[PDB]
Amino acid sequence: TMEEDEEVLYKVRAKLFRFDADAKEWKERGTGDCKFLKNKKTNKVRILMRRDKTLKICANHIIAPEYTLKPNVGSDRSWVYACTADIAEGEAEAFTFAIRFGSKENADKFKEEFEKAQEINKK
Amino acid sequence: QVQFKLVLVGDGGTGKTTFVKRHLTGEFEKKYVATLGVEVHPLVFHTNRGPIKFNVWDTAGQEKFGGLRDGYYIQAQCAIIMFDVTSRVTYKNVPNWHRDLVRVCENIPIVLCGNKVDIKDRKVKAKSIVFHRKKNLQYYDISAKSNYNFEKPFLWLARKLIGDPNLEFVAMPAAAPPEVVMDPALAAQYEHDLEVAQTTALPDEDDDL
Amino acid sequence: GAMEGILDFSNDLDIALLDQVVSTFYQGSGVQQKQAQEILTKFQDNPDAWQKADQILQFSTNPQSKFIALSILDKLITRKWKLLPNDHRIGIRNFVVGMIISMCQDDEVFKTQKNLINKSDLTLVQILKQEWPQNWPEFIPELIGSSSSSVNVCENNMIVLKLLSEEVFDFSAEQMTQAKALHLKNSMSKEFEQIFKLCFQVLEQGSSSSLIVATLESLLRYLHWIPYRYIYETNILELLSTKFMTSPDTRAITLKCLTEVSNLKIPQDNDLIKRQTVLFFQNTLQQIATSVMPVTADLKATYANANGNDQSFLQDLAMFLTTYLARNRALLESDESLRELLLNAHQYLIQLSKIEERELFKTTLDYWHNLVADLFYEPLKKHIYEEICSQLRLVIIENMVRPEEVLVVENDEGEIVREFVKESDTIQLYKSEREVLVYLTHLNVIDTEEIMISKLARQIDGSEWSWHNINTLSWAIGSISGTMSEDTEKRFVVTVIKDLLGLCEQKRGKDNKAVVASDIMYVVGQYPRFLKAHWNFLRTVILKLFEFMHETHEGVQDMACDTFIKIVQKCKYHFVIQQPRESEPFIQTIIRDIQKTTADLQPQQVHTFYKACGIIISEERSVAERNRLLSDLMQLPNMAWDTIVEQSTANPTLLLDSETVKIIANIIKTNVAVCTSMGADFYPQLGHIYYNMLQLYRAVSSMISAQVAAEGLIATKTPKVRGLRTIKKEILKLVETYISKARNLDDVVKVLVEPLLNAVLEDYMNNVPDARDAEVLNCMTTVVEKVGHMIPQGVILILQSVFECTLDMINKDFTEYPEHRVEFYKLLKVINEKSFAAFLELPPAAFKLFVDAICWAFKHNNRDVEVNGLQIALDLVKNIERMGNVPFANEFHKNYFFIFVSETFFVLTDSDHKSGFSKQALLLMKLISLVYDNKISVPLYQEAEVPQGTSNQVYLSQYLANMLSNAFPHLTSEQIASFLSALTKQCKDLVVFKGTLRDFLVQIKEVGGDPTDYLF
Ligand SMILES: Nc1nc2c(ncn2[C@@H]2O[C@H](COP(=O)(O)OP(=O)(O)OP(=O)(O)O)[C@@H](O)[C@H]2O)c(=O)[nH]1
Ligand SMILES: [Cl-]
Ligand SMILES: [Cl-]
Ligand SMILES: [Cl-]
Ligand SMILES: [Cl-]
Ligand SMILES: [Mg+2]
Ligand SMILES: [Mg+2]
Repeated sequence: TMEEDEEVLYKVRAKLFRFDADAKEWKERGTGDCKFLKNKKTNKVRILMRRDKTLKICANHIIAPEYTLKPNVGSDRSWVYACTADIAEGEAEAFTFAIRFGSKENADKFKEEFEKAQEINKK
Repeated sequence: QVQFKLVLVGDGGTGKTTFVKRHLTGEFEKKYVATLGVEVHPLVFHTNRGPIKFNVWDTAGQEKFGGLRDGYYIQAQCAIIMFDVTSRVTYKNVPNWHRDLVRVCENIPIVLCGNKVDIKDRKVKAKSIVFHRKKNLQYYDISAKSNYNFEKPFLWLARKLIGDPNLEFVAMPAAAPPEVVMDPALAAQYEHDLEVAQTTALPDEDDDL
Repeated sequence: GAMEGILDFSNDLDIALLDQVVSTFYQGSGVQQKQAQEILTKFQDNPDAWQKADQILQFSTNPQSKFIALSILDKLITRKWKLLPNDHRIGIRNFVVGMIISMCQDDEVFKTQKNLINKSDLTLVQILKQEWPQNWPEFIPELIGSSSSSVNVCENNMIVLKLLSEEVFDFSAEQMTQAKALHLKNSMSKEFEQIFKLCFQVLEQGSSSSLIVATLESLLRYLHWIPYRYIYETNILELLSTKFMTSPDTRAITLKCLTEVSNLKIPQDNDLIKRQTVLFFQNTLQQIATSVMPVTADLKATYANANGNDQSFLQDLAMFLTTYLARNRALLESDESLRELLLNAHQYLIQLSKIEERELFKTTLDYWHNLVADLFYEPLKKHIYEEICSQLRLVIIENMVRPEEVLVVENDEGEIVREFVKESDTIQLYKSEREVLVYLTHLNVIDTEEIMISKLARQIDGSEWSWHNINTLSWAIGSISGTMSEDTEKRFVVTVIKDLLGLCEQKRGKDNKAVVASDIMYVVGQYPRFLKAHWNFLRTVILKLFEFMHETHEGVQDMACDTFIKIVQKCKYHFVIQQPRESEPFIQTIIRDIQKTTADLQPQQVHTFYKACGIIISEERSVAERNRLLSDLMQLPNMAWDTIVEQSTANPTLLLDSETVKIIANIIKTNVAVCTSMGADFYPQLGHIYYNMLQLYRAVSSMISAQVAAEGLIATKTPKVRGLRTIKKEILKLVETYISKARNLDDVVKVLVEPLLNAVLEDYMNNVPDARDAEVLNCMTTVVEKVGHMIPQGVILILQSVFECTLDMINKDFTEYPEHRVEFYKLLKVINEKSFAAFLELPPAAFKLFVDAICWAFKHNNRDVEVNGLQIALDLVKNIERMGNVPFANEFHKNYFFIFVSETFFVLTDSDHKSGFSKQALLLMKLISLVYDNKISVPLYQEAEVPQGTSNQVYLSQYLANMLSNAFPHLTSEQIASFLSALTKQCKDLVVFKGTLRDFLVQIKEVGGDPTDYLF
């Protein structure tokens, strides 16, 4: 699994989308638990999200300081951002992600933890 | 690694391609674009007996788009027969799909799947589905939309193809991912699409999640 | 690429190139495989590819090339065979027959290319379906003769007979005309004695060869249809029931043979045939016990291990025992010497019902239902199965699955969460177990109770405490409600809940408490008879449900509100009266602390709470008490409401606060919830808010349009506009809810409807499409349905506002605005049934769009739309005919009769709308019957096209003969004539009419269909 040298800073149930820029539509990537893992050797924090039942990785990237969470016009319980290097699906790729939660509270809680994780990755 | 050919058959519109695409990419395609002939798709699952690969042959259900028809079944090692619980006719032709299928594949594991069980107005109700009992098919209600039982057809086939009844899906290990820098030469391309992504609404905004 | 070369028929076909394309396709991958795919598809659908098939079969090195060559032939034989000259017909037969013999005589080819032999055999049978017996009388005799000269040939002939039986008896109903299937069935029946004898000889002179299995496989097919004498008056039952059970590779097919045997057509007044039916069962059970496993064996574990074919075999055994015993067990219940056989068979089923596999369990449970219903109605039988039923109770109780009421559930990690989805298959499994358990309790209520109380004892002291065991036990206890006496039930229930209350206080953690709470709530909800007679326990129950409404775990509070509703719809009387030893009717104590007890519920839980309160209040039938109980219940909603509308009508831009819009919606949703349970009785509360509510609708409307105009179409996706549209949809739903349940319909017409139509119709018609709510159509459907007969002009106004502009949204594809699409045809249906006069007030141009709108609904494959579309068409034809000989009806027929006839013909025949076949046929039959009963009083044809004296019958058959000839150019004129003749003669008999239509659907898929088929 590669998650025993790692602390879980934050867990929340969430659904993750990628923007298909040629079709102009959001497409689901996975539904499951989104985890903030902080490696105990490097103190680097990644997002790691697995689908329910298949446990397949649908998100695997460092929470980079540069990233910015931006709202999506249709939703108050979602964030959008551009990720430069995700490895959930083979070799690293760029993606525009959207992640949506069950609640406006969880979305805002994610946002604060997300930027707490950015502070950590700076240091 | 070892791989098995899987044929997926059933009437047009029953959700075969939706089901495959949900397993390939995680997405839920809402439009109906009838497939023409067959489209072949690798799909790998991680088990406690190593990785198992299915070469999924996703066939066409519409007769005009049928392509090579039973030609697609040759040397299939397993199969999924798909019908739609909101459409009685697609359950009525399940014995026709099974007929063509087993004339070419005499002794393979086969799942019967009644899809779309998430729709409230269900027409083929769970008492009427009995065709699998005498043909030794495994049967599952599924919903590619709600993902209800959506992994069980593959987990059942994996158990019978490997010959281990205790086979379970397991968490694939997650490599430590990199730290890549952004570049301003390709950014104004991505930041138009970042902008368009913010102004394109997310589907299904009344869902629980 | 080089691979495209095979599609150029200018040259000789390169066989090596084909085989590589084929190899690329099957064994390759990626885009080469995908390129190869489309090349072989084009190759295969080329109309002259069949001419190459002789060449490929000779010189190809590739089995699957040859398979594909046969597929091309296959499609030639099944569709255009009869136009070939006979030079090519007999030639194709000759090289198909020769290829089969050639492959059978080479033993390594017979061993290795089973797929390709099987496909050749199927291709031969497609030749038989068109030539035999009339142009091949010799086939069955020669086949029989050829069998004795070679064993590979003998075995292959069993495969050909097996497939031929299948195509003629098992799959002919859909794919042949009635007359051709009747012709091929008679032909096999006359030649079967020659066939059965060859099959009988093979089985006696041979043990467990692959020739034996192939013969048994063909026998399984013959058993679907052959006369009983071939099974009972030969020795074949003894062979099947003893010899072919010992060998494990004939055992599976024999067991399927004997299952079909346990279903033949058999005389019931013949004790020798009865003796044979007993004996083959006794022989089979004998062979299983000594060769496979004994009665004591743990089939649960055998099935779990999944060695070899053990799973398939246990399934086939379960199917054998339940088929045989459901029909023949009474042959075993009288004779004392067959009692051991009877119970050993059922003992095997008891062991089968322990297998942990749901579909197998459903198979045995259906048999157990069949058995225990019989024991409950049939005299003097239940004592035979006393021990069987006693173990059957244990099995069912220990494998109860979760009922729909129970919302908490264990997940993969092993914590208790609220359930995400409704599991419809397990809901059905629960009811099936309930029905069997209910019967088993009646057969011995003392045993059932003893099992259950002693299981509960071992949950309290912990010696087998588990989530699984407390659940299954609780669910079984709930499912047997009503099976006990009122006295036994009272002792039983008091015990069970006092003990369950014990467990809940004892165990630690919110997971254990959530489990025991869901069990308590399931039990109490299932025993209202007990709750009604014991107000002490009812009120502790209700108060305990109020405690569960304060739990952190959201699954537990949801179930408390649903259990409260479930108890209250059966016990409402005991809340509305004042009980002895109390201050008040309990309802007013409930309404009193309604804010405190609902404090930690989320909004839709509280709305359920108010709906339960509404159920109670409606039991009170004095108008004064109920009107004020209602007023007291709605005090929090009305309080909040009054402060919101005083603010909004003073300053119309205070509403934009998104927390105000959620306040407004939950207020209206509380009214919807309460009106759902009170119906007509809701009317006083509705009036208190109605005019202000319609003003807030118009106010919210302006803001929606203002924001679309300011921000664009995307504004309909924002949270702010979605929230304000929620307010409109909840307002419509409240009004739709009241009107559907209303008693006083003049108050509806005099008070409700005119303010409603003014508030919603113009706003719908004048919004842009993405801003119109389909809920408006839904609301109008209820208005027309209930009061339409009292408001003709309002129905006109409804038509004009919504009809054309919504038709414009849904009439360019089948996909966009899917819920508008459905509510629109619902609305046209009810207008056309209850207020057809409104369509008469449409201008001719709008009546044409109406007719266009109907035929549009035919072509959908969204079955909500087409059944209403076909229904409207049938109802419109009914409406026109009641008018009689008047100008509007005669004009309708001249303008639309043939549009309706051809549009339903098109969807009958295009192979894309087969789910509406029955209503299509009914509509078409009604249309044809009008002409043949002379119910159209003017000529349908325009004048100077046919002589003036000619009838509509005569012109109708010309019109249809011409319309069919151009749409189906490959039909002969005689085919079309005979079809229309039969079609018009049968136009009062729906079932025969439909058979003629299906016969036609067969013939249009082929060339040269026999016209005399339509005299069947
Ligand atoms: N509600 C619901 N809709 C579904 C479900 N699965 C599929 N659909 C829809 O049904 C349609 C099925 O389309 P496909 O999946 O392309 O159908 P198909 O079986 O591949 O059709 P052919 O390729 O013609 O054989 C799509 O619109 C899906 O969005 C489901 O579980 N629930
Ligand atoms: Cl082959
Ligand atoms: Cl005989
Ligand atoms: Cl009552
Ligand atoms: Cl003719
Ligand atoms: Mg498809
Ligand atoms: Mg690194």
